[PDB]
Amino acid sequence: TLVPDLTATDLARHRWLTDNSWTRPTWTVAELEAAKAGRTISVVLPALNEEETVGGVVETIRPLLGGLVDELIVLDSGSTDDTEIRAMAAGARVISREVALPEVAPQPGKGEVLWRSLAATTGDIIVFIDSDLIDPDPMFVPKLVGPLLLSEGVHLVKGFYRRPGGGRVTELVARPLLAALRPELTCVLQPLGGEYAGTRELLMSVPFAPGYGVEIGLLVDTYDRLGLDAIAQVNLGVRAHRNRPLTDLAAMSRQVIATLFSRCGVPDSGVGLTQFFADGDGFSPRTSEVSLVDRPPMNTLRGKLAAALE
Amino acid sequence: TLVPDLTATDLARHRWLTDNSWTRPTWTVAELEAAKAGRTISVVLPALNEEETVGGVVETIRPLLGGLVDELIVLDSGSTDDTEIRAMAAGARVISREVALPEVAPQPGKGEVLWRSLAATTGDIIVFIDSDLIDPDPMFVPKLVGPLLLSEGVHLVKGFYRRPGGGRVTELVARPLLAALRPELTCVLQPLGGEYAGTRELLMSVPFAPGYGVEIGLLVDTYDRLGLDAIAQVNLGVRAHRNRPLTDLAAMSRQVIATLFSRCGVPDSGVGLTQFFADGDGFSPRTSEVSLVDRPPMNTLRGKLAAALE
Ligand SMILES: O=c1ccn([C@@H]2O[C@H](COP(=O)(O)OP(=O)(O)O[C@H]3O[C@H](CO)[C@@H](O)[C@H](O)[C@H]3O)[C@@H](O)[C@H]2O)c(=O)[nH]1
Ligand SMILES: O=c1ccn([C@@H]2O[C@H](COP(=O)(O)OP(=O)(O)O[C@H]3O[C@H](CO)[C@@H](O)[C@H](O)[C@H]3O)[C@@H](O)[C@H]2O)c(=O)[nH]1
Ligand SMILES: [Cl-]
Ligand SMILES: [Cl-]
Ligand SMILES: [Cl-]
Ligand SMILES: [Cl-]
Ligand SMILES: [Cl-]
Ligand SMILES: [Cl-]
Ligand SMILES: [Mg+2]
Ligand SMILES: [Mg+2]
Repeated sequence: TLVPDLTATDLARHRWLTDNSWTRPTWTVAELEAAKAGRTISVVLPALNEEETVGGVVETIRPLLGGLVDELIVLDSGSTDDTEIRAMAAGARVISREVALPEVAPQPGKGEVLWRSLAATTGDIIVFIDSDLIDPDPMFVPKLVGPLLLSEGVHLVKGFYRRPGGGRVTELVARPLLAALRPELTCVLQPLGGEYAGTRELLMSVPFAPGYGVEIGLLVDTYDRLGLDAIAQVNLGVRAHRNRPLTDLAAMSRQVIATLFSRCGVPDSGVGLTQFFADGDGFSPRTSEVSLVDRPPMNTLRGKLAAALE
Repeated sequence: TLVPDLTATDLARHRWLTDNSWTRPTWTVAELEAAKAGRTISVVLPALNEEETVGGVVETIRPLLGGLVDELIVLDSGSTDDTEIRAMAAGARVISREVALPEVAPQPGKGEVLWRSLAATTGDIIVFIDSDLIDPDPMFVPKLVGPLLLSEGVHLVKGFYRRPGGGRVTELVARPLLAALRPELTCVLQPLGGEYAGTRELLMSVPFAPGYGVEIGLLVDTYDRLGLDAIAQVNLGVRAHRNRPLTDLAAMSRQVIATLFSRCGVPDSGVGLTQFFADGDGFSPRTSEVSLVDRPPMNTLRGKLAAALE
């Protein structure tokens, strides 16, 4: 809706950029573990055919297990390569989508994986880390849980990277649409980032958007329910953006739009994106589908599950 | 709104892709001029500081003047370089925004220029060609007016280019948002293209979006008023996309979104886009503004102007 009271200049100097944004986090693992105060921490790595990188990501996190980190799980998304055994050989516990929630048949896409991981974990804090990262840094998890353990009233922490400019979908799609529909959320540098942490109570009580909608849906639902102050962001360091083909990004953009529209009361047509390429006197069409149906809050399945929710 | 009856596969094979889309136009200038049937044609080149290219674009069109083309105008957008004299030396008539409509003070942006050119031209058909093109082809104008002169019921023709993949704002922003909000318009390959033609009656009767919103606003207003059949597209040939910085494209995307939202009943916040860059412990913010106010249909000023509307 129309917000004539707010300007981009206002947003450029928002107090949130000072109080809830850490460009140089200096927390130590020891003071984070001392601040757990009985809360447990689960780290979840979604993985669809990431045999080349999953072990490297796991090993950056494995030394924390039994100290800061209580559970280290790779949620296997139906991989056909060697993802599972390499994750196990690197020290992670691996759980398939079926084992995570056997009563419900798996759907494709990343949101399904993160949603199912709620039923597979027990931590009061859940940290999500992508398993395709080529150069993961071992301070990812400590930085992501810092604001949850050492600030007040934070329930969602987004990890951003400094650019040595950035992601095309982030800068052209997600952030301009957030300026139009949820302008305070443009304070978040990288709303589509895959490295973030949330408290279980929050995550059990929001729907999970399907496919690549999941990050932006969680950000907007958190903002709508709890306000900007409940969100924080932390600099995870320098990561160069790797190249993805424009055609993949366009299908992903379509789903980001559908998920944002469904959270913001915008009636999305539900129609997938067609992409055309030259042929002769006609085109070579390429289509993708979009989903407008969330997985409901995991709390709604409570008491119906053979493995009980924590 | 929700369109469960339409699918991307339906759109990939839409009859419109056959009847209103020309990948190999073979009209001759002679048969186009014979089909004018008393209609006149005005060619308008908006130009803001294009001294290096404007003359080259004009010269590709100048041989048509007095035959197919009745008026060849560069609408000078407040240039401070040598745009005006180079356009004149290349054979164009040059009209400033002030001279085009002296009763109204100029606003910045491309939409203002195209809107004012309606008052400066007399043609029954108006062709818009960007003045920054490095390699303009002399068949642009003939191809753009072909469907207007030789088809039935066409009022807007969009020129597209084959890629020797494409524009980032087009593929990630405009076309996925059109899939969500006006899915039939995803049949248009390049909705943000600057080379297009329209009939005067249509163009005098729609508002003109400001800045870079103007192309997408004209496309959606034409579709809403007249249907997909009233729109056509023609292959202008091979043009490689030149590189523009991501930060420019993000501000442009924000305005494309605001204009699309204003045509589709989506309440846009009106808040401009902030972009952040690393500094030290803080950021270097960069802001841009967005406009939600159109210029009204030029027909509404009819009879109030010292130079009468055609
Ligand atoms: O069905 C799926 C798809 C992906 N993944 C995993 O999820 C991660 C991210 O998937 P990827 O295709 O690499 O996403 P990106 O292209 O990097 O997309 C960016 O933007 C998306 C939209 O917010 C986020 O979900 C991503 O984490 C973020 O990196 C990887 O570990 C994948 O193996 C699954 O487990 N299952
Ligand atoms: O205030 C302005 C801005 C631009 N122009 C002229 O308009 C043309 C296009 O401007 P440019 O900044 O080069 O646009 P693009 O980055 O190429 O934007 C693409 O996408 C836009 C959104 O639809 C279209 O308006 C453009 O024509 C299209 O080329 C050029 O001849 C400019 O000189 C003006 O006359 N006045
Ligand atoms: Cl390995
Ligand atoms: Cl599946
Ligand atoms: Cl991105
Ligand atoms: Cl010159
Ligand atoms: Cl101006
Ligand atoms: Cl583009
Ligand atoms: Mg990735
Ligand atoms: Mg240009």
